[PDB]
Amino acid sequence: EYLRANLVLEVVVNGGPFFYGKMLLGYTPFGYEDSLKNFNRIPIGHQNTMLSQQPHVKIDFCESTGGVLHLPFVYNRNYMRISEGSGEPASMGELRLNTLNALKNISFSVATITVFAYLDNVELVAPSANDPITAQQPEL
Amino acid sequence: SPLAIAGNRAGGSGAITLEPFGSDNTSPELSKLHFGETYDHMRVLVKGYNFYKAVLDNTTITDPDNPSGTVVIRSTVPDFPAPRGHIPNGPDKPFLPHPENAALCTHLTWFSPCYVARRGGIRWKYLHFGARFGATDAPKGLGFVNRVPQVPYGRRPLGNERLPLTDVNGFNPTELSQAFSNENGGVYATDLDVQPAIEVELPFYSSLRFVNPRWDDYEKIGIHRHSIDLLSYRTNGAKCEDAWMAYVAAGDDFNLSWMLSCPPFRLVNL
Amino acid sequence: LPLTDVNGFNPTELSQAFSNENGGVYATDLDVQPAIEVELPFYSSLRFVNPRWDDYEKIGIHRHSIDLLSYRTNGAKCEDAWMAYVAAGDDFNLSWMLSCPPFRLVNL
Amino acid sequence: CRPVVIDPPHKYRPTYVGNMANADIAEAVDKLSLTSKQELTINHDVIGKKSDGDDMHLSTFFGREAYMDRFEWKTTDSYDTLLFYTHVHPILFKRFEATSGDYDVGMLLPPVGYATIPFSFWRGGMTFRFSIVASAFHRGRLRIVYQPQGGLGTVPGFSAAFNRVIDLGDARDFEVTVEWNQNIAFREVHTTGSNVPSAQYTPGLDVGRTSQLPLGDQTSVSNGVLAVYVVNDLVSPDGGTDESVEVNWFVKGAPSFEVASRDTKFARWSTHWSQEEF
Amino acid sequence: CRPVVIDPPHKYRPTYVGNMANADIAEAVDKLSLTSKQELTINHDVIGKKSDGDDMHLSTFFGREAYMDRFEWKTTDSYDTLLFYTHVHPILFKRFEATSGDYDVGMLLPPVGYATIPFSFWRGGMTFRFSIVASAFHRGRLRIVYQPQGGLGTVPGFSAAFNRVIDLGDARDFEVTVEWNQNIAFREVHTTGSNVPSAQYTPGLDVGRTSQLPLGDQTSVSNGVLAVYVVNDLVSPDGGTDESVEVNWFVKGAPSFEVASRDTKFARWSTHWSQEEF
Amino acid sequence: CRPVVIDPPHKYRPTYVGNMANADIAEAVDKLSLTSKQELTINHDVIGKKSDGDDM
Amino acid sequence: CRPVVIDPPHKYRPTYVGNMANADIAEAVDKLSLTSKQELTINHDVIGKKSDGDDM
Amino acid sequence: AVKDTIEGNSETLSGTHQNETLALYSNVDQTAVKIMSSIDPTRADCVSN
Repeated sequence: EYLRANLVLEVVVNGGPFFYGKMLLGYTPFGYEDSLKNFNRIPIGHQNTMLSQQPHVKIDFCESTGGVLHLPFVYNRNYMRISEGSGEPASMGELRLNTLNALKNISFSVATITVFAYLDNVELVAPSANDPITAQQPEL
Repeated sequence: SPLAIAGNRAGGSGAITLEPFGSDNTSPELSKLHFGETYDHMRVLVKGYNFYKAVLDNTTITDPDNPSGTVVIRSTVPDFPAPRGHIPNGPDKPFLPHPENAALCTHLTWFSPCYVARRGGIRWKYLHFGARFGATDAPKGLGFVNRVPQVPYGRRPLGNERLPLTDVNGFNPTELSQAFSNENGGVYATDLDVQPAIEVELPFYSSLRFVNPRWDDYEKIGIHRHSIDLLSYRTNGAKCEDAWMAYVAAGDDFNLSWMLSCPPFRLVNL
Repeated sequence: LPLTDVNGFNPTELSQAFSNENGGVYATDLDVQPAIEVELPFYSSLRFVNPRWDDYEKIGIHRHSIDLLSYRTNGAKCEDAWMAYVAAGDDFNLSWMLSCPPFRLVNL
Repeated sequence: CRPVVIDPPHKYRPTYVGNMANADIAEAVDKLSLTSKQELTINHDVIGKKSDGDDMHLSTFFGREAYMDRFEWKTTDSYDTLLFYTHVHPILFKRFEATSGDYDVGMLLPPVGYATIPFSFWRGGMTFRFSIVASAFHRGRLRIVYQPQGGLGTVPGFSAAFNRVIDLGDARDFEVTVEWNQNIAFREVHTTGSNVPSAQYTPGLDVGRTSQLPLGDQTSVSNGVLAVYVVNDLVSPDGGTDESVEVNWFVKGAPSFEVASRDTKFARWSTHWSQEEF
Repeated sequence: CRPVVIDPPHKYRPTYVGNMANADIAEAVDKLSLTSKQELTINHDVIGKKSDGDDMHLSTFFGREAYMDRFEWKTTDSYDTLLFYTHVHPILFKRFEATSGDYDVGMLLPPVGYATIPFSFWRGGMTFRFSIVASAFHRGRLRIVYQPQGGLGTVPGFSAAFNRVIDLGDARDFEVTVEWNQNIAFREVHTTGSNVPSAQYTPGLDVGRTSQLPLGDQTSVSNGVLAVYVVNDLVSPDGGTDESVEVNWFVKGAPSFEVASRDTKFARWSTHWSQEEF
Repeated sequence: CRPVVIDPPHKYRPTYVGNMANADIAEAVDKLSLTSKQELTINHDVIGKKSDGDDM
Repeated sequence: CRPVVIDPPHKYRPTYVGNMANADIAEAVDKLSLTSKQELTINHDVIGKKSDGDDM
Repeated sequence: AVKDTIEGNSETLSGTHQNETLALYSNVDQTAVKIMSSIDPTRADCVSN
């Protein structure tokens, strides 16, 4: 019925020495659903100002480096309900990936990026005869 | 290339120091030269009082059945200043498009939205004033402030109810009980003729670890509420002739936990 | 500043006649306490000022305000006033005795 | 009621409303609890994250970095051209216009700028960090100049004022801190009278401003002026006339930052910018 | 009147009415006795019975057992059928209708339920005890299941949730205690808006309710759900199709029970139910 | 205004006019001098004649 | 509110306006600062000239 | 002054680690922002064995 663990994120980048681009990846803790309809109305440039003050990482395309993020369990309860119909997991955090500086190229045209995730210090409690949240394959 | 990777970590800890402009030379006895004291701690600063949102009852004067002649006027309000502007719900113009909250931005609604968690008590100061606009002045009356606890059924709504007390033969012991309650964790009582001010501190009593300081909706912050009511004579059912002045500060255990980021703002006029 | 309208007190005009008072107000009710005692600090950002100043606005660089809320007033009469008694604070200072200036007998 | 009291009288000073200005004296209030000793914790650890210190201390605002804007290099640039110009004071606004479908406006401030709004005087040092976004085959050299007072209406020398020459090689992301260099102990804090503040720094690509001319006349609130000039032209392998390079800058507060006042200028602002136009 | 007083003044804060919320500060009241030190005893022994402790402590209410109701076994029952279902919270009402000649109504609560009415939040463990009334020639086996949240709308497994299998042999009168198994620290307290409360447990023979279907949706006030299922059919010597067996259950509070609030929901109830219909 | 006062209340007995009958208790009056300790002598010798004792 | 107060009463003498004649007794005024201990210097040396003594 | 709690937890790691099923190898350095959790002895309520 309940779970408590810490999030670990990792990014993998691959770009040549002819690209010289930059990107930003930020995280917003619990409580972000309230200001979500308005945050989407802000220009990308002004969004980067606030994201730079939160736990984030910078992606460099001239090199191929960056991305490790350890996040704590922040919640006003002791655990989160993972049973069917729960919306608690979808309200614990958010990941943003927006452009900082546009990608260029020294000619004489596409880069890639991949993000992984897992948990650590996992605690599973409260046995129950209840089905969990309906499984879904990641969109990308 | 090592020097280009180490200089890319968050916070700018790999940047190159560049022999700064001038030097830092400040003496310990500079506060004794200017301003007397220091302002380096925001927890101490937030314990001062700020004017906020004089409380009126000008919303029930519309229906042609409001009681007059020694009635009770009650207002229910949240426990937090409920930031200024055209908040979605609004206590000041509900039965009219685009309700708003005619308040002022205090030192509590400015430093709070830059945080993740909020917990602690709030202190209030209510000062009474009011006239009669003719019909030569009556005595002040009685004033009470009491809490409204959480209950799954039949909880008190938010604000601006009026209740009668008299009948053809004067005071009724029955109507005087329908306009009050047990007050098992609430009321502080006083007489406004010899004491016009009310000082109260309201605890947290949350059952949760914290709440969201970025809340904006009036009812979302109104989960913890209290009520201020006054008993006055010779009132009019279509006029608002009494009000309170509210000053808000921070309690002895007020806390703000994680500084996330600074939100946007603008210039708002009513 | 006005406070009322056709239907009595207005929560909007009551905010336009006040402010945050983030470093200011001391409040009281004049029916049970008619006097106000206050001490105002220096807060100059300079080391000192000129005690030989004469212009009203030059000395008015540091100012404060006294206001009162009263009912049944008249718009063409002055029916309220305050009596001001002035003393020196706990850190009042005068540094260099230069010379004694002139004076005269002034009547109004 | 056997004896009588023979103690001398005293004076009272009723004080009906109490003290609403100080923040260190006890208060005669009525706690609406069961006991008079009820009290929670101030641990900062009960939310789930380990605390680095008192998060209610003002030092946590002076020291949080923030990305502001970008400016270009434009390799087709002469050997002495102005690239950046700003005033050294924490109140730097940024105005946006609600990209999605409605009409709304807002403003943003750095963590240092946000915390000094409720105050009237400020002093101390500020830290700047410039990061160049270029490949491994870009070469050039730039200059950073500081003018304590008056502004730089024309290209200065190389040693008349404080100068720094840095080169675009295998190292980027330079940082520099400006200390207090005024003849007065404290300066004033900038305010805004309308919803569209005046420009405080020259071209910023996020705000759609691209004028390279030097603005000025803000001596009473600032701690000088920062400027960026070219020294050696930017060199690229492909070829100029179509190639540029972007530089990002961040602002912060030095550990010697200070504010000491109380002000009521934010008394009618609001953090609810969502629907206020109708 | 020889000397003069040179002591500094002070502030008063009249406080005409006093403090009506705290319960630990002294009071300025006028005792209507001869002396100011008049005082009786708090012995609890002056009534004639030896005291086991402070009877005004709330622990004496959390720990007093009470018979609630009965349900049947009905040996003509399949191997998996629901016999009992209840919500784990102390507010369990029982409504009667004044058997003698008049029209009157009333309600009853267990000692644990009675003491938590003036409060708004509760937490802790609760103890249940089931006693089977059968002869020395009855054989069978039963099951007890607990679901922390969601309810049991269908027959569960045997190890997915907590289960217990007990057999009707030479031993009866089994007891079990449920601890706190929620993700929140405290729960809410149930109230009633009318004089006929909704059903909180399934068939009880005293209240004339015999529906065996599982009720639910009380997650915000309860600490889970208890259910009773058959495992092995009841065996009797005479012969089925006319034979049943009754089970009685009792409720209590574990030594870890807790309440912390103050509420005003009982402000218009009354213990005088005798003549209120007319 | 950080802490709160948890001291018990008391009784006042205003006594606006004061005590006009006794002659040994202190008085709450306002001396119209610069200091609160101003005081002359009770010598009886400052008039020019030696005193045989308290003439009062 | 468990015990009761058994202390004898007293006399008050309100003194609404205070003492405006003496210059050595403490005053019950409201400082309009953040702390109650704010205080500058009386050095006479912070103006730039060495002091020969108390110029007041 | 207090810790910046953003650029006070940054540090650089090697691009080689293992998780008992996925192992990654790289020669370039990474950047880490490790924000640790609290002890919270009161956060363990539904704990059995």
